[PDB]
Amino acid sequence: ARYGATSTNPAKSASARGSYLRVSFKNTRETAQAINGWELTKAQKYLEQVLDHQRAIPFRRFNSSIGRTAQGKEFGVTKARWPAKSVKFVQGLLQNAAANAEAKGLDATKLYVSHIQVNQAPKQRRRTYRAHGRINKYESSPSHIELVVTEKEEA
Amino acid sequence: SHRKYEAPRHGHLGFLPRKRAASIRARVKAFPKDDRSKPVALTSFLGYKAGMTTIVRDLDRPGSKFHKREVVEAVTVVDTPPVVVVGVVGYVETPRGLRSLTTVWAEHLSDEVKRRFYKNWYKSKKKAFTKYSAKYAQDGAGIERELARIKKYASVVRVLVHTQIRKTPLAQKKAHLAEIQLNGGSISEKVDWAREHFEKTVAVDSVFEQNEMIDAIAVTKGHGFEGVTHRWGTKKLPRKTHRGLRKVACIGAWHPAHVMWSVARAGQRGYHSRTSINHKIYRVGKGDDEANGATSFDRTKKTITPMGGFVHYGEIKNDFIMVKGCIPGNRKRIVTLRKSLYTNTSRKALEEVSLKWIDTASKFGKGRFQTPAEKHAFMGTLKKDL
RNA sequence: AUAUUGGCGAGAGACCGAUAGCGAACAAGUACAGUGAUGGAAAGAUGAAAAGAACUUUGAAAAGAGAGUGAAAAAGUACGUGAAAUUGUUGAAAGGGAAGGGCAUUUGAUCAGACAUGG
RNA sequence: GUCGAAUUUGGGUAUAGGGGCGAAAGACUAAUCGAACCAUCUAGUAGCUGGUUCCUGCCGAAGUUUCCCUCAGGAUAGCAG
RNA sequence: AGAACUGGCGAUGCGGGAUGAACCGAACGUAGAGUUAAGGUGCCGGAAUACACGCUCAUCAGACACCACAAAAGGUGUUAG
RNA sequence: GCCCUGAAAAUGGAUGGCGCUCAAGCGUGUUACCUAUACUCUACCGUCAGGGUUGAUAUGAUGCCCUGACGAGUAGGCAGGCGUGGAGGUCAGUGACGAAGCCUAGACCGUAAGGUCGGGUCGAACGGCCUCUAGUGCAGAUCUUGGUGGUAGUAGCAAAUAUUCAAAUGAGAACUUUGAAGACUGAAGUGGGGAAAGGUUCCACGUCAACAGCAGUUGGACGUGGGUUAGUCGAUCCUAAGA
RNA sequence: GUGAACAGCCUCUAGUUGAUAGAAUAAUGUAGAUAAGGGAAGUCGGCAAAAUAGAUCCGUAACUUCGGGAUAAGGAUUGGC
RNA sequence: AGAACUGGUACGGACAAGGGGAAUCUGACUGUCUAAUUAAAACAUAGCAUUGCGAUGGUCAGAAAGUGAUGUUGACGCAAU
RNA sequence: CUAUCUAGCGAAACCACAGCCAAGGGAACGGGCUUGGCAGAAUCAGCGGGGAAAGAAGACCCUGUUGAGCUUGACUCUAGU
RNA sequence: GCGUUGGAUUGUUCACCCACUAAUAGGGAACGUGAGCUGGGUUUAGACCGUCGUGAGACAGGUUAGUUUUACCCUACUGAU
RNA sequence: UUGGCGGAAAGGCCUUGGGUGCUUGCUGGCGAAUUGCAAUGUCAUUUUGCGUGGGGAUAAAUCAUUUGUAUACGACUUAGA
Ligand SMILES: [Mg+2]
Repeated sequence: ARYGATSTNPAKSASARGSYLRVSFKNTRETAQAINGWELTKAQKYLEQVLDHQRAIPFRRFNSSIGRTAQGKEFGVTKARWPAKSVKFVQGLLQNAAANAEAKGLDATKLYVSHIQVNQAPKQRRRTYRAHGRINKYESSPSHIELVVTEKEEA
Repeated sequence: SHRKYEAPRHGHLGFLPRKRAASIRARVKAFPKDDRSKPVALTSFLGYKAGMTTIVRDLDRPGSKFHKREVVEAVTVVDTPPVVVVGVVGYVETPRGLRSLTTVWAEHLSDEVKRRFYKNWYKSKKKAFTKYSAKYAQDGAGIERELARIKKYASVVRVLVHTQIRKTPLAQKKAHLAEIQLNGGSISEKVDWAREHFEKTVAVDSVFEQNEMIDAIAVTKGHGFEGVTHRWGTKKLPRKTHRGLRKVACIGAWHPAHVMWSVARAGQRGYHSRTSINHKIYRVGKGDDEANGATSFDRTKKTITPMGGFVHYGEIKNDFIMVKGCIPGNRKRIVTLRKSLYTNTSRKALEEVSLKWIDTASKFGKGRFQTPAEKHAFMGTLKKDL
């Protein structure tokens, strides 16, 4: 408990977390935003296709030097990619949430992702050896991911 | 600081920037001065460049070591089926330039052209000029009005024509559409000619004739990203140079403190627009003619098509223009053949040619025979046959 | 009677308060380095009490979501408070080769000072 | 380049810092050499370089004199509180 | 580069000289109203595209102290003597 | 006198710019107009000066009151104050019904150093006044120690010929095991043993958080165990340079 | 096995197939090749490259410390049966 | 070693494997050194020459010594250039 | 084989604040100031003009009442003899 | 507006000859241009000589050998979305 | 509503014929206050979301796949009911 800022009816909502996960903070940020406010199954379906290389994740912030793809066109963008490890972890969290929702008997068909937020876990430090007898840091930038699914309210 | 020796700059700054052309169909940017005293006629034509071959002819040029003597010249052949007229566009003069006021189109358009208006034909509903057509319903007015508007205002008049690309070996089904200025006389006469030709066909032999000098307009063959050396013809640096030697060593003096628009740099080479002038017509082919490729000296029955077929193109089954020398663009590419913006009197330009012989051996290797008939005569019987 | 930065036993301080105070408040002359003489750190704080999360559910698992314990989990053996740099998300706003500042006012937001006179 | 000897090389042993060792380059003596490494004397001295931490109020300079192994420094008088 | 007297800059903002340590004006608590300095008043820009007598036409005119240079020498250009 | 010739330099460019020709140019005259932290008059802050006033009569005599003048400032001198650790004294000061601390384009006082309040968070101590005392106030010192950015998902992860099909196992297989294929080291070995050195890395079972700069079910890794058998092989004895 | 051979090249025994991977094939590179005609004109300088090369038989200058120079130079030859 | 036959005249067919000549400066040669910018014409060298010394000695070591190197030596030797 | 594009993995240098010019003046060569030219999101590969780019408080020079290595009929000594 | 060259000797700029040619003008851009090259000359440390000096060393005298680092950032420029 | 004219960016202009409101050309009958002596007192035109009733119309582009006239990646150019 204690997620970031949410403004959603907790009674119509369910949520999931993952902490100290060894995936790229920057890549997974980019992909969390890719499905933000999405209806869960659209999200689910799309992420499955990004694995299949049929659509992609737009890279909007952590993105300089990244190649260009025709697949960014959809999202008005030139620079997108296919972050498998990120997609994969986000899927696990979506899956969990979805489980938690069923347990609360929320309507699977009304569910959209109402909150999704990656921030930065503590780094994991390894060493690289460099020319002239030096050492440099070779680190991991792990992620904390949290998200929330909620029932869309009706007319 | 005063460059030690002097040399001319590499490359022409009048052909910048050296980028990819906007369209693959290079634009006609000038049509000939109009002489409104003579029959309404097209001022250019559209074709597909098919390949090159070789000619022999006597030269006619008093005072040349080669007068009254055979010379042998490269030619290029461009596949030139008839062009169909499907619209007229009228232009007015303004203090801001020529401007189009309307376009009036033909009642019926073929799929070939209609296809040019779509990116996904297979799955479109092909609604292209379907409401426009109905403008013909009414005994005329809507159409007849706009024709009248072009007569009243309108200062220059172009027809819209397209290629019949299906009459051509090309895989491409989408035809090429273009405006061509009508130079024959009188604005009113122009639009009538145009009206009368809607949906009708126009052949090259009504535009161009033997001995004529004509211009070619075409996008040049692409080559992708080039280095400085081949892109600009900059000089190789010595073998000894560190970090590579296809460069220019000095990109600039210290001031102006900015690399300047005139130094040579790597980037795109090819796929540029070129208007190439002064290409003499050496043949106007008839497609119905089974002796296309023959001469009053070489009496044999043969078509212009090489043994084996034009490499990377196929056969020539239509009217065609044969032009001396060479032309920008590559095989398969659309070319606009434009008439001269001027009255050349060159002597070279006035000469009337007559071919004596047209090469027809295979261009797919060192071909030794002009016709299947000649080959069999030479080789005698094989193990296939009979 | 005098000396006494050592040793043993004691009483103290207008001394320092974990980057301070001895190098060491801790398995510190340790871990580690160096052939060697030598060099030599970092490192304290869940809670009154482990009551350290039974059980259910999702997951290959780590874990998540519930539940439960507790005065508190805005204390979960990453633990008291938990600043700054720097970061994610949310909300508002501006942005034709920097941004920031001064005097002034428009506009938006926000906050006031009133206080009492017969019914 | 040399490649059967003024050859190459293991281990053992000896030479120690104004000392060694040098078919001699001031070379080599544990990534150190025109004097090794370690600790202490040692917080070495510095007319030179850098920095020197809250606010407001009042007054407010000098780059000149004389003397100095004085000339990027002092003392002396002046100006200032 | 080096002296004399004074005034400055340095230690000092402000108004003018587009700009600018040193020129011109003028030295400074926080403000209101008025008036000026040096400098300006076609438009940029606050302020007469004001008034008056001349002079000047440059196929390289000219346009304001310090100040951002010009000379000898020539002209049947035009002016007045 | 004005004008013209005399009058040649390097990126494109400067009466400040536009542009101006009975001028918006040059000489001269006359009015009006614009505008500085300057001048004039007034309010307020402070500084300095002069003067009055506890004579009995509530609350500051280093006070209250009246009057005139003045205000630039580096180096630097002096003054009056703001703030911190601790000390004597005092408010019989605040506090678990919430101390201290922290956060807050919320509020109020002060020219300022600062002080005060609300709200949030928090959990055990703390403050005002008169004094005493200093290890007492940071932006800088290529300052010290720690922590963090942009750089950047970037440079890169290209020497040593080379891999492929299938099955098995597994949550998961480009990378494990088995099979098949294709190849390499080519006995001057990528074979089989040792010396120095390491010290358990050997073998088995289990097994992946970390480590093996992709991966991992694999390992020289992690956990738990097992293992080195001498009259004859060495040391041991001998002597060598030398100690 | 080839061959003068403990060379190079290919093999048997034994051992490996381990040194991120996928898709492309722009410039510029790093490493490996080739170029018509000319032939050092390039350049401080033939730097870099190229050319020669094993064996058999012929032949072999100046000079010389009489040992050399000398594989001097210059030529023919070379498989299979 | 010889001969006949044979081929797109090829045949040390891959691998392997000296370019040559005429001179000038310089060091005789083989050898040596600046580990990590200098391999050289620098150092060495054999050869030549000079110097000291007959041991109660020459040259060198040590604070000193019943101390030490040459010396298990003796001028065809040791030491110094 | 790289570069390039993709999955996984993921450093460093450097950083007052920043990043379009012309002229002017100015510590006499401006990204900033003054006057003009101008000026439109977000970007990819290349590039070597500029950032008087970046790497060790300048190797050269001078100053300092700062050294050290080395030499000598400088000054003052000393083992030895 | 447009051209202004090919060579011999020299590290050279310069100089000087040969030769072609329409002509073989002169200059600037941090004496343009080294994260563009090269490294021949200068100007560290090796070394020979001549002059100088008792010597260590010195020479604006000759001679030989002597490590050329980084772009992935901004801007500019080339091209590309 | 009858005719016409206007393409420089015409997008507006002139015209014919009636209908309808108003008519301050002129003569009457009413009304206005207290909004308290000024202060807030005439509504303009842009977009954009919704609301009703009528007329209307009934597509493509992108990804993926594919061509190679194209290409570093994007991009380009082809093909597919
Ligand atoms: Mg004057």
